[PDB]
Amino acid sequence: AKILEGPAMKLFNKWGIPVPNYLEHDAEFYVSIIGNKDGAELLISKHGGVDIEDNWDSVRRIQIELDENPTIEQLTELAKDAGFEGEIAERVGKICSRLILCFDNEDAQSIEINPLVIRKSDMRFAALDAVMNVDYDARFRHADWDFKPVSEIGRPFTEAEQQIMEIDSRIKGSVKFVEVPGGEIALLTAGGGASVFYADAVVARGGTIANYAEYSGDPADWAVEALTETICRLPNIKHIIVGGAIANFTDVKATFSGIINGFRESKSKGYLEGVKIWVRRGGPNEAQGLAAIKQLQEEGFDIHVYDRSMPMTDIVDLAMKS
Amino acid sequence: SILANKDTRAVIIGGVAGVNAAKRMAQFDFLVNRPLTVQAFVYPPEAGQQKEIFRGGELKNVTVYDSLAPALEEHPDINTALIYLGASRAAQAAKEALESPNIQLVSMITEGVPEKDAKRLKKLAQKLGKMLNGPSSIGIMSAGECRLGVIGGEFKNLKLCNLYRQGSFGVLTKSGGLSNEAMWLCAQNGDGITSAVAIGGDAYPGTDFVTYLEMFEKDPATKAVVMIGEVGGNLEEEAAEWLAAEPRRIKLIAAIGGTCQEVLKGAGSARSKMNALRDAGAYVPDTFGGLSKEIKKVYEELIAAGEISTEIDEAVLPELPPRVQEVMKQGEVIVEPLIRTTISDDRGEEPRYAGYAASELCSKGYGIEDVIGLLWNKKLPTREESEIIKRIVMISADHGPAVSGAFGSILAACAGIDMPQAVSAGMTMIGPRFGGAVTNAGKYFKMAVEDYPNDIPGFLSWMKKNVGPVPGIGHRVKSVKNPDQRVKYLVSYIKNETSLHTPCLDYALEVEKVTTAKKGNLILNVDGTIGCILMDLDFPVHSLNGFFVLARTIGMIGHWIDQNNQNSRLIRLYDYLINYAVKPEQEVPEK
Repeated sequence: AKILEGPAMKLFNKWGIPVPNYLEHDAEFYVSIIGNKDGAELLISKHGGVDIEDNWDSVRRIQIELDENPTIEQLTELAKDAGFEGEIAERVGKICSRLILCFDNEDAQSIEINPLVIRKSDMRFAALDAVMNVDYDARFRHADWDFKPVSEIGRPFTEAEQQIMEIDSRIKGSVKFVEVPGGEIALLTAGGGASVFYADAVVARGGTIANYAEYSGDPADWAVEALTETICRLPNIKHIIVGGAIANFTDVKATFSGIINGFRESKSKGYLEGVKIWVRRGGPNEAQGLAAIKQLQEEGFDIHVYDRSMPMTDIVDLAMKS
Repeated sequence: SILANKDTRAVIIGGVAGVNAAKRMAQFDFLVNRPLTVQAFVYPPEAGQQKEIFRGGELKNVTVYDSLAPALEEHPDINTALIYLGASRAAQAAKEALESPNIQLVSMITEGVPEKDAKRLKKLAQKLGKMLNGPSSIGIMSAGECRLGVIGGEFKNLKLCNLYRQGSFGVLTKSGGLSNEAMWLCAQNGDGITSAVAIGGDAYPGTDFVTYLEMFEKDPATKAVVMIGEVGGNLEEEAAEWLAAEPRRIKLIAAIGGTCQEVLKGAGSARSKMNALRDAGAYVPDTFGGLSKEIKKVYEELIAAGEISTEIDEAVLPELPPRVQEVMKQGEVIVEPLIRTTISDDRGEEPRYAGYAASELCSKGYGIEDVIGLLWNKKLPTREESEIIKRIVMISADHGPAVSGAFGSILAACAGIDMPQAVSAGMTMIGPRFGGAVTNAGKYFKMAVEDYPNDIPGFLSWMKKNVGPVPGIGHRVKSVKNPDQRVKYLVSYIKNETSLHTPCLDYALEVEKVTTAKKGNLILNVDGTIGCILMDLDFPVHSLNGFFVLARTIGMIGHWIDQNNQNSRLIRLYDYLINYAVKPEQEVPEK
């Protein structure tokens, strides 16, 4: 979960990592700590800034084993392997110990400082650019986290996007939505795993996805109703993929009741006109769920519902043909 | 099979989610005809309670423990723990389970477990040489042997995926929903699964793909593994490394989600994983749709190489027993009702009293007296019967606080008891001596009219010898010198405002002339009056005391309200009012 430069420096400040007031410097360094299965890896380089892009063999890295944090001594001898010498090596080693304390104690996934600048005259260090990724699931044990996470690697979270994330943290289930600029095929798929395979299916045959959307962990009807509406609103809509694998515990009779109402409310607003809905689903109460979604052809929609016998992502082929 | 087998015995650490998993495991336990996998629950909020879990049609009571230590003390049998607690408690519960010498496998379903916590639990499991599955794992499913979790869905799905017997395919997924799809694909295009493991979708799963592939390689039943991965991290590249390293017995079929290389270097990209696996010798389809074709390829290949036998599913499978109501609707079972009611039906939008809708009676101008007739006689009363019921109820509503019923309510009102309970204590006083002689007055005066028409001394002699005092005759304060205007009013109303012929009342009024000649207080009282009037109206004999019980409840509630409004203190009867005619005091003899 990426966090903005503002909150990142508040956390740096808390752990004594030198930050500019929010300056004229002599040199730029590269410092980063990226978490791994065994703890985290600390990356140091004397060639920071724009200059790191080419000087990758100049980087010295030590693996910090989980809860086995190195001594100020070990870090300062790593600093010396990076090309540092004397006080530069000393204060840099100290910064790293404060960076490890921040990483370990702030449930961080990664911290990247480029440039970490030095004003040699008074040995004033400053973290100029701070790229922090924390594990926001751990928010429950960080009362000082007066911030929300931003988009990992993507544009800022839109109007309908923010609304899906808001209603997500109200129920015990899960509802996710990402807007893809343009695209014909609007996915309304169950489970993260199946959603990704449906998107891959569209891209693979040449198609263009209107969005990314998932609903899992037996979400209450309205949450699925709210996700359905959002997906129907989408530009250039002509195909809706109401997919999913065979659910283990999600009541398909219950979720489909939400989807049916999210479809009725959208077509009444003048959205689902000439839009072919493709349903393929399995799981608890699939018989009732699939029968009730079939019924939307009696009054309204151009719906084509299938059971488990229809391979999962093969509704994408049928949609993209006719 | 690889982790769960017929020797797996579980403890479920969690609440309602844990109980739903246990119910699903019991359905599998029934299908494969094995004893219950869940041995105990650990949930401090419900500690000491027992959970009703059906193994088919048989109810099993599973005990809830405060902590793991007493659970394992009572069930040393347990070797597996399933964590169904929320993120804030799951990692601690998983630590406790891993540190228990009995527990060999810990699986977590929990979502939102901090990466720092999952990393710590993985290292602990490694030190102790134990298996940790998850977090965010739906379960482990071993066909024909064991189900840990909700993995496999509804009972109909267990049958469709042939989960009642071992196949030849292993299943490894990150995604929960996709382990159920892969199980179906193995049943549909192969001979089914051996074991299906959902490793979890978290950044740091407890056990990676290679750890499981090594186990599958050692399982003689597993001939191929269907691995369903996704973009992110490197669990799939290590699997390709494992496969390339040595000539392996098991075939690997792999599908990697995340070929969305259009939306915002990529070391863990879907295409790189597919290439790494494809190069290592794995069966990698271009889309998820091609996965069914790869399974059919491997299956047809293993039968050809004589590793699989084409032995058709000639097994008689158990079916889940339906609920008693379902079987009843179909008339396939006889259920003798516990009770029969003939007076009201609540099953519609509103109650029907003797066939009439309650609100329809209100709208058409009927009253309380009309509802009394419907519920007690199953007939809408006449305007005349109605007018008599109304007066009986109003006249008998209250007779001050000195009477047993009212006094009982006052006593309980002052003892700080709630109204329904206070009034019930007062109503218990209604009987042969106070207000409850209505029925017997009716019976005996009807019998007098029939057996002693012109013989009141005969009736009275018979009553003295056979029942004792005449029900409906006598009063503690009312007498010939102090008349009861309540009875004079009712009698005067029946005689002067109706043209009714009341033989019981007429007889009762004649015996009153004879009894009051013996003792002035032997007057016909309200019980006798109401009893006689109602017998003459031909109301069912059983209903007769109903009029006093209902009328006097108005008074008894009145007294309760009054005592409460006054904030009366507890009553303790004054000493000077008690005659302590007790035994002389004596020392207790030694035993």
